[PDB]
Amino acid sequence: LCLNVEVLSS
Amino acid sequence: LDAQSPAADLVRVYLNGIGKTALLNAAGEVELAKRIEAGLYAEHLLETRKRLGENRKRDLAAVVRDGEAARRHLLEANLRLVVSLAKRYTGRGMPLLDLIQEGNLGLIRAMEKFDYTKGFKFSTYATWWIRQAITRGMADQS
Amino acid sequence: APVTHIWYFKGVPSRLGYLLDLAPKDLEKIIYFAAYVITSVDEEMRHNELSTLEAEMAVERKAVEDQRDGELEARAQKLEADLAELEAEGAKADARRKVRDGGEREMRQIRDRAQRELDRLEDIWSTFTKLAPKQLIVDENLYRELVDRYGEYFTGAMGAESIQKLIENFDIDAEAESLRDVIRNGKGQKKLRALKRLKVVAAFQQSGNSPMGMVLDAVPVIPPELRPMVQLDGGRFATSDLNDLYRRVINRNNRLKRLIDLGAPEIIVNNEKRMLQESVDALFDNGRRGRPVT
Repeated sequence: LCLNVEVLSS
Repeated sequence: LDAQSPAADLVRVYLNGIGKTALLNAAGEVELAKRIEAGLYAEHLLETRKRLGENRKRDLAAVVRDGEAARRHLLEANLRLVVSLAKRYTGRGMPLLDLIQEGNLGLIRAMEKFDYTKGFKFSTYATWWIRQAITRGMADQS
Repeated sequence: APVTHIWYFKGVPSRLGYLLDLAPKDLEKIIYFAAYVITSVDEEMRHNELSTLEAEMAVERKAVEDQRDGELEARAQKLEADLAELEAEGAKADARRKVRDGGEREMRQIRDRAQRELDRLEDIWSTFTKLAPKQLIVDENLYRELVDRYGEYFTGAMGAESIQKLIENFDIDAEAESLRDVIRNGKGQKKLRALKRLKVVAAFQQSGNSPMGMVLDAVPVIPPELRPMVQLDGGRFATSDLNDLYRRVINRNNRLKRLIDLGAPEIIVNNEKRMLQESVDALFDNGRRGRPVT
């Protein structure tokens, strides 16, 4: 759905 | 402001866009055919006439513009017919927009490769071509 | 053909409406190709010749008035000569009044048409001098007249790309500062709207992103397993309709590509773009607005 879901492991 | 409003039907937009059409009763359409023929002829000669540096390149330009105007007008004239033919074959689960788009594609494929050749009303030819195009569309949809 | 994300121009609040300070009616008309929009205008170069533009406006009005006067004088002379002829023939006053009314109505029609042209020019001049972004033009004839007459300064197109160009050309920090200044003042009525718009704009600025994410050019498709494909006893396709919606979108895109390759007037291309936008809105959501597909 174009929603860039990052993870941010940092 | 932030008040909400209802949507608009797509078909009604088409009707509003084509309400400006005014059929010529098929009488003067022969003049439009002659104009488009002259336009194609002028374009071809200009392409060939690229070599000559004529003082008057505006006469060929005028013929070309007349041809383009006539082509646009005659294409506009048959939108009512194509939408009538499209609506005549509805109810098969295919939205009217797709059918009318297919009809427009068939029409543009037809009239731009049509000559009077002392032929009958071009409306019959357009009806035939758009009917074939929409039938093909339905068949390929399956 | 660029498209817009259904979740925004239909959401309440409509993020686009607040960010671009447009009413929902105007925004939806723009998206579904109902009225043109003026994107950018080099108001300075028009101002540098605003006096010259007014002068040419005056001289063209003089020319139209001059042809109007010629027609009025010619027709008045014709009517007076006809009345003198009828008097010479000694006809009844009924014929006199008939001819007089015919000529008077013809001259009234001539003056009415002249005033039609004059008010047309006045509308042109008002909408030209009194012009700024976010303006709308409902009737296509007026926009055609504008572009044919004054197609130098303002560039305006109807469709998603119009919004994309407007937003990318638009700046956020200046609007944020202006809204902050307005908030620093009172006037609660407009102050609440200023607060909402400032909140949205500040969120945009802090996000570190750009609004250009609200106009898509490449929708993705989920893997095939998520939309499992099922074969019945006869091998019929009865799986999730996600395949159906993707079929519609792909088919319409290919029709657009083929049509633009073949060449055709603006009406069909615009209608086809509208159909594509409708399909994408349906795929990202069915029944959000309008009749859901069934």
